[PDB]
Amino acid sequence: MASIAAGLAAALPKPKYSSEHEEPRATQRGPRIVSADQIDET
Amino acid sequence: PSKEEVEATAERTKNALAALVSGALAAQKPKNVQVNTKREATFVKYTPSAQMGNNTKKQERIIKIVERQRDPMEPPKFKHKKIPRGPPSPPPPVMHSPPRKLTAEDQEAWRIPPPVSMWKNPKGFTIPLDKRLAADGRQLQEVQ
Amino acid sequence: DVHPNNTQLWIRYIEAELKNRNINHARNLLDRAVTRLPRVSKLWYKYVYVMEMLGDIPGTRQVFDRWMKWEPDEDAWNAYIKLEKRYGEYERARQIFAAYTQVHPEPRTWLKWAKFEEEFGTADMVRDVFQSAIQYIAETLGDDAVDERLFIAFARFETRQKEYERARAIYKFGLDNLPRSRSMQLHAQYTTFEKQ
Amino acid sequence: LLERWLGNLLSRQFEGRHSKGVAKTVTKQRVESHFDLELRASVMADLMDMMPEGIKQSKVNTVLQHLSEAWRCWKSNIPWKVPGLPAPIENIILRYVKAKADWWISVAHYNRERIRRGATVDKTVAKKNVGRLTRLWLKAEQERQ
Amino acid sequence: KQYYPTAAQVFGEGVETLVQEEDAQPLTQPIIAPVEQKKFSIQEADLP
Amino acid sequence: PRPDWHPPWKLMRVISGHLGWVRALAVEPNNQWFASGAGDRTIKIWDLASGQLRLTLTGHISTVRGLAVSPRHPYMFSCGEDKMVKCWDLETNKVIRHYHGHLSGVYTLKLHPTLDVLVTGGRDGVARVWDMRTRSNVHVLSGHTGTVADLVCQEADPQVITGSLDSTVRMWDLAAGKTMGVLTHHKKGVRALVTHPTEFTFATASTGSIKQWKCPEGAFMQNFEGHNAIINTLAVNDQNVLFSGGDNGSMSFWDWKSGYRFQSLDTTAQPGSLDAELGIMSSTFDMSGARLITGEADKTIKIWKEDTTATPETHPIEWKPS
Amino acid sequence: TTAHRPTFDPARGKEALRGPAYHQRLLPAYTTLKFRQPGQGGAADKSTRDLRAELEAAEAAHYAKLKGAPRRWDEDVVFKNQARGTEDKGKRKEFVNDLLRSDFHKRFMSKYVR
Amino acid sequence: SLKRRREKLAKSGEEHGDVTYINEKNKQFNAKLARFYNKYTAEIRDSFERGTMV
Amino acid sequence: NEWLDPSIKKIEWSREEDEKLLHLAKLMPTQWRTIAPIVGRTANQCLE
Repeated sequence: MASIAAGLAAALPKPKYSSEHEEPRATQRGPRIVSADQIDET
Repeated sequence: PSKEEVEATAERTKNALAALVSGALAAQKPKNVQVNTKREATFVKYTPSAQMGNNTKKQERIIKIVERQRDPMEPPKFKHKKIPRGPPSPPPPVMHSPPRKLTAEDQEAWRIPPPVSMWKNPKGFTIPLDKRLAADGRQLQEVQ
Repeated sequence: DVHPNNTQLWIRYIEAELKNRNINHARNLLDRAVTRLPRVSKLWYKYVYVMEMLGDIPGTRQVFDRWMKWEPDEDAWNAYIKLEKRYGEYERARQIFAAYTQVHPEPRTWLKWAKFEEEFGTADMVRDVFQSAIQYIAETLGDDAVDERLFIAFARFETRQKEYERARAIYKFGLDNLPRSRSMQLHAQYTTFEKQ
Repeated sequence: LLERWLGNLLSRQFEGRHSKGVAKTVTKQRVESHFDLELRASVMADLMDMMPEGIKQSKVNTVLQHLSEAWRCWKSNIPWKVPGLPAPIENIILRYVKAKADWWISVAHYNRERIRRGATVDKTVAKKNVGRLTRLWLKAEQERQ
Repeated sequence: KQYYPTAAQVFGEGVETLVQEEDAQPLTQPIIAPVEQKKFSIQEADLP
Repeated sequence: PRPDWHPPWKLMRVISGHLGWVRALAVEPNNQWFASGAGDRTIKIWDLASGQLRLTLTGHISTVRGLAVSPRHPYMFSCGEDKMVKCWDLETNKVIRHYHGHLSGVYTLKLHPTLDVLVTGGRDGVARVWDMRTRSNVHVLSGHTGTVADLVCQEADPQVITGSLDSTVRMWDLAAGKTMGVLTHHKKGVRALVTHPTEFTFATASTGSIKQWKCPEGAFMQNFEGHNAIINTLAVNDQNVLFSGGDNGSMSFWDWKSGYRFQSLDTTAQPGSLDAELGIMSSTFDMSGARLITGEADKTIKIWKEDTTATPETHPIEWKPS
Repeated sequence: TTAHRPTFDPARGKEALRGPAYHQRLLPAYTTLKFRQPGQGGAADKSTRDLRAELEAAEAAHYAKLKGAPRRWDEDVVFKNQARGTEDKGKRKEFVNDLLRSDFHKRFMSKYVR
Repeated sequence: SLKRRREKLAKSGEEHGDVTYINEKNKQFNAKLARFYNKYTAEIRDSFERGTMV
Repeated sequence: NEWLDPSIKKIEWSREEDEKLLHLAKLMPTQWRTIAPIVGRTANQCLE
C-alpha cells in the first residue's frame, strides 16, 4: 500500500558518491556496549 | 449483572443498611431504659500463644462473657470532645490529558480588571478620579 | 494534605529538603511528586536536573525512561536527546529518536532526526530516515497529505551531498504527487535549485 | 414531652453541647444571606469551570466583586460596562445578576400583596418593600423618559 | 411598546409555543389518586 | 467501530411558565407527566403529551435542584438550595418527610433502583445516603473536596458513583460506605453523570470532555470529544443516544458506542432573554425515549423529537476512520 | 475591616458520631412506606416500542383535539373615534422573559404606585 | 531572588509624579490600576491635566 | 455635577454648538435640563 514510497524509491537514480566505506561522522569513544540483539551480528 | 447476582447484592446491601438503620433508630429515639435484662452468656474458646515468660498450669480457656447490669438511671458517663478532622486517605495520581498549549494572546484574553467600586471601599483607599470614572457608562451613553 | 496537586507547594518542599542536604528525603519527595502529578513537566524537569547535578547519569537516565514511558511533550524528548548528545552515547540518542518519531509522528520530529543523523551519522542513515518519514506520513495521513518540508529538507540534503540528479528527482517527485495549493514553497525552492 | 426535655437537658449536662452538629434551617432571618452564599458559590463554580487550563487563577475573587458592583448598578439603574472585562466573565455576571434581580422582584411582589392585606405587622418588611418599589418605580420612570 | 420579537418569530413555525400560567388541577386533587374503598353497607366477607 | 445511523432531533414544543431557570426534570414511570423544579422555588407537574400545566407545588424556599419520582412508591422526592430534601406523598400532594443534615445547598438526588434508599449530593461536599422510611442518614459518603454536582445509583457495584466540582469521580461500595475507586481523568468540575441502561458502562462530563467508563473496573473506554463548553447534562436513550447539553446553550447528540457526534445544535432563547441567558440547565429523556425534555436558563421547558422524515441517505454518517 | 467576610471554603460534611445514645433527636413519623397499588401504575414495564407508540398516539390525539378535526349631539367634539384597535389586545397571551417588562409587572406597578 | 526582592522594593520606593495614595498597599493598587486602565481613560486623564473638556 | 465633572467643557463655544443650542432652544422652550445632554454642556452653561 506504500505505492508512493515505492514510486519514490524507483524514481531516484543511484548515488554517484559511495558511502558503504564511510565511517559515522562522530567517533564513538570506547568501549562499545551492545545489547543481547547484537550478539550474533558480530 | 444477571438477576441472581443483582438480587444477591441487594440482599447483602439491604442487610448492611438495615443494621445501620437499626443503629440510627436507636440513636434518634432510644428506649427509655437502656437495660437489656435478657442477658445471655457468650462462651469463647481461648487458645493462647506464647507470652511474657512461660506457661504454668493450663493453656486452653473457656470464657463466659455477659453484659454488665448497668444502672437505668445513669446518664452518659463521659463528655464528648471536639477533635479536628483526620487527614484524608492518600490521594491518587492526577491522570490528565496533556496540558493545553496556551499563548500570550490567551493569557491577555483572560485578564480580570481590578474592580473599582462606585459604592464600596473597605480599605479606605484613595483611588484616582480617572479610574473611579472608568466604568461609569452614563457619560459614554448616547443622546439623540 | 490540604493542597495535594499544588506544584508550587511540591517544589517548595523538595527545595526545602534539598537546601539541607537531605538527598534521600528529597528523592523520595520527587518520586512521590511525579507519581502524584505525572503530567506536570516542571516536576519531571526538576527531578532530571537534580539527578544530573548529583552526578548520577544512570539515575538521570532512569528518571527520563519513566518520563518517556508517560509519553510527554516534544520538549521532554528533546531534553533527553540533548542529554545523551552531551555525554556522547549517540546510539542511545538514535534509539530515543526511534521512540520519539513513534510517539510524535509530526514532520518536525522526522526532520530533527534527519538533522541529527546528518551531523552524527552516515548519509545512508539520513536517506533511510527521510524515506521512512515519507513512507510513514503518506501511509497514515494519506499520500497527498505528506508535508512539503520533508521533500524540501531531503532535496536540500541530497544537494549538500552534491548528488545533484537525485535532488532533481526528489524535487520532481514532490512537484508531481502533491496538490498545487501545498507545493508553492516546494515549487519556489525548485526554481531556486534549477536556476542555481 | 417532659421526659424528652429532661433527657435532653441531662444530655447537655453530662455529655456536653454539640455546638454545630446539625445544619440550621434557612429561617426568615437567614434567607437573603443564604441566597448570597449560594449565589456566590454558583458564580465561582462557573468561573472555575469556564477559565481555560493553565491560565493563572490567582485573581478570581475579583469576579465576585464585579458581580457585587454589577448588582448595585442594576439596583440604581446605572449601566454596567467594565472596560477590558472579557465576554465570558461578563456573560456569567449578567446571567446571575438577572437571576438575582428576578428573585428580588418576586419577593417584592409577594411582600406587597402581604402588606396590602395586613398579613404582616413587622416594620422592617414594610420599610424594605417601600425601598424596593421606589427603586422599581424609578427604573420604570427612567425607561419612560 | 413591544421591545422584543414574538415566540413564533423566534422559535419557528413547526414549533408549538405553550404559555401556562394557571393550573389545571386544584391542589386538593391528587396526582396518583388513592384507591378508594367506598363501602356503603355492612356486608359479610364470606358465608356465616 | 462503524457508528449506527440515528435520526436528527428537532424542536417540537416550548413551554413557558416558570419564573426561574428549570434545574430539575423527572418523568413518571408511566410516562404520563413530568416534573420541573425551578429557580422560582417551585415544582410544576406537566402532562407530557399535551404539555399543559397540571399542578404547581411549593415547599422549598430556594431553587429546586433535584427531583425523582419513585417507581415503586407513590412518592416524589425533591432537593433544593435551602438545605432541604423532601418527600411528597402524591396521593395527597403534600410533603410528608424531611431528610435533614446537608450543611449547605443540595445539588442532586437519586433513588436506588432496587431497594428503598435515597442518595443526595451536596455543596457541603458530600453524598448522604438516607433511608426513605426512617429518614435516617445511614451513610455519609465523604472524600470529595468540592461540591458533589451529580450522582448516579446503580443496581450492582459500584452502587453509588459521585462526580464533584473538584474534578474527581468516586465510585462507592454502598454496603460499607467507603470508596472503591477514584477517577481523576477530568480537568475541571464533573457536572454530569449518566448510566447506560443495558450496558454496564457510564459517562461523566466536565467542560469540554465526556469520558466513557466501564463498571466496576472504572476502565477508561472512550472519549466523546468536540463539545468545547461547560457540560451541564447527559442523557442516553435505549437506542444509544448521548445528549450533552451545555451552559452556553450548545447541544450535542452522540452515538453511545462509537462516540460519533451525529448532531450539533444551538438552542434558542425566549423573547426577552439576554444572550447570556442561553444555556441548558437540565435534561432527561422520557421513559419511552421518543422525547427529550430539556430545561433552560431562559426559564423554559423544551421538548425535542426525532425527525421521522430524515433517511440514512439524507443525513449520511460523515465518519472518517483514521 | 475583615471581620465581615465571604466564604471561600464552605463547611464540609462529617460522618455521624459513634457514641452512646441518650439524646433524643427525631421523633418517629410516617414509619410505614406506601407502595404503588395495582391501578396506581408504575409497577408494570411493558417494552420500549409499545411506550413509543402509546406516546405518539397520545400526542396525535392532543393535536387532533387542538385542531378540532374528528343636530347630532356629538358634532362639536374635537376628537372622534380614538378607541379603534385598543380592545384588540388579547390575540395570544405572550410570555416575555423580563420581569421588569412583563405585563404582570406593569399591572402590579400601575395598581400600587398611585 | 533576595536581591531581586530588595531591588523591586527599592525601585517601587522611589516616587515619580503626583501622589494619589495614602499607604503602600494603596500605592500598589493604584499602580496596578494604572497598568490596566491607562489605555481606556486617556481622555479623562487629559481632562484633569487640562482643566476642561474630555 | 455642575462644575467639577471631567466631562464638562469649560472652553469657549464653537459655532456648531451655537447652532445646535439655538435650534434645540427653539424646539423645546425652557426645557433646559433636556437640552443640556443633547448640546453637550450643563444646563446653566447652555442657559447663560
